[PDB]
Amino acid sequence: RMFSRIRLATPTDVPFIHKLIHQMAVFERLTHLFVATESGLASTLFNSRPFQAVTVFLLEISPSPFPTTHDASSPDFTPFLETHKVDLPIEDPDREKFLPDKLNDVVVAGFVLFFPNYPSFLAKQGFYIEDIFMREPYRRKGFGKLLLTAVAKQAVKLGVGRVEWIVIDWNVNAINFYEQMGAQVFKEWRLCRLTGDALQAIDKLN
Amino acid sequence: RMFSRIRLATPTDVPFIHKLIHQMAVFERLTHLFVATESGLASTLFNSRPFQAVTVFLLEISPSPFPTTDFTPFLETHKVDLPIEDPDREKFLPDKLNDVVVAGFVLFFPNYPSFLAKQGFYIEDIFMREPYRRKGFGKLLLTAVAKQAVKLGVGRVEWIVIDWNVNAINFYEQMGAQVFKEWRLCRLTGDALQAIDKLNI
Ligand SMILES: CC(C)(COP(=O)(O)OP(=O)(O)OC[C@H]1O[C@@H](n2cnc3c(N)ncnc32)[C@H](O)[C@@H]1OP(=O)(O)O)[C@@H](O)C(=O)NCCC(=O)NCCS
Ligand SMILES: CC(C)(COP(=O)(O)OP(=O)(O)OC[C@H]1O[C@@H](n2cnc3c(N)ncnc32)[C@H](O)[C@@H]1OP(=O)(O)O)[C@@H](O)C(=O)NCCC(=O)NCCS
Repeated sequence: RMFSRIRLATPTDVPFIHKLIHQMAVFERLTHLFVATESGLASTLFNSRPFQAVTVFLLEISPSPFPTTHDASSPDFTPFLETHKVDLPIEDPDREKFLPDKLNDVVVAGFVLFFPNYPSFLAKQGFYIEDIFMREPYRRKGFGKLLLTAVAKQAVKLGVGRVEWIVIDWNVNAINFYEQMGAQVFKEWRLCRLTGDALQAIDKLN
Repeated sequence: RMFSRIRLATPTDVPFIHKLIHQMAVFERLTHLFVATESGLASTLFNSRPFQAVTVFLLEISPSPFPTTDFTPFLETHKVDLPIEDPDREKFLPDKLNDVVVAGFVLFFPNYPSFLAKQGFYIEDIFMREPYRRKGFGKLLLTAVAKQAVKLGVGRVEWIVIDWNVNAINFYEQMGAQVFKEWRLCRLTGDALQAIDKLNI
């Protein structure tokens, strides 16, 4: 029997966020683009109230109950706490890198990083999910479903009209998860990008 | 000679923004998804400072110079080859008695290229009305966004395109954008979100 908590990330979680994004870059065959540093994440992730700009939920797992929220401090968000019967003991070789406190038995298992977007045809704010990821030892136990559900629940609270993200078409396992969650994966849309260098080249135009 | 100005939108520009998004929906053959109202735009576009959240630049054209000018409007001038026939002109005048016409727009907001660990921008809409295309104005709109990006330390700008929109793809590539083959868009609709929210966690 296992316990999960979905909570907002704080500055103390930067090492875990950094490592999770790195794992994403490995999976997406894009380590050459991964230049993120802990210092860069610390400088950019926590300069607004949650949900108004870039926001992170972390999913934690423990064999012990978490402290109960009892009385909320937050106007917007209280952690989601759930109990689980999993059919298999978890072998997690990276556990030591994902402990918020090395003296407590709470492990960061996954995350979602998202921010407001704007579906213009609706004239409403939405959310965009930039990252959603469960570390390998914790997959196929319903945890990814909970991370996505947490975003949806916050979206409803805030009157969000749509959530979007992107996927590499060759990421079959992720696509299957998204489809089983009720997402549509479009055939026709393509991503366009101006890199930092491309931006500099335009800025030098007379 | 024609003169252009790229400026921030304000609440009085909502009619023009609404009509521009409608034209985008017609162009994209997605009018069935177009349910934006002027009311909705007014309530959602102007709740934060420019560049902190959803932001709109409008491109205006005039045969006369504009009054002398975080953000100052971008002003440009050149000699257009031949006169412009704009049948919708009367719907795009911020002042019905002055010769300044809204010709296009870009609607964008901060995003977060996580592999860079810094903010970027996403362009939700970039559009020139048909009478004003192929005259360099789209280039000016995208240039304005890129210049503001560099000023603010933005790491990357992204947007999406339909695969068979070869003319837009050509424009984007001419401006130095990469148009990727491998990425696909994923979506949960508002109704889907409501249903998912029935799970009491
Ligand atoms: C996409 C991702 C976030 C999903 O996270 P997850 O924790 O595995 O997701 P869940 O366990 O909630 O759902 C997985 C599936 O289990 C099933 N499932 C749902 N609830 C479940 C539960 N309580 N117990 C068991 N299975 C469950 C469903 O079939 C669900 O959909 P899918 O099989 O089509 O994917 C995760 O796989 C990931 O980070 N992937 C990126 C890396 C990757 O995909 N690598 C390639 C692997 S081959
Ligand atoms: C048209 C649009 C792509 C660009 O705006 P624009 O003002 O027309 O673009 P510019 O005049 O700045 O074009 C700059 C360069 O991009 C390329 N380009 C622009 N529009 C092009 C088109 N329709 N076909 C091919 N190349 C094009 C050219 O190289 C052009 O330079 P040139 O005119 O000296 O050859 C876009 O902003 C728009 O609103 N289009 C409507 C929706 C759409 O996707 N249309 C596609 C066909 S109109």
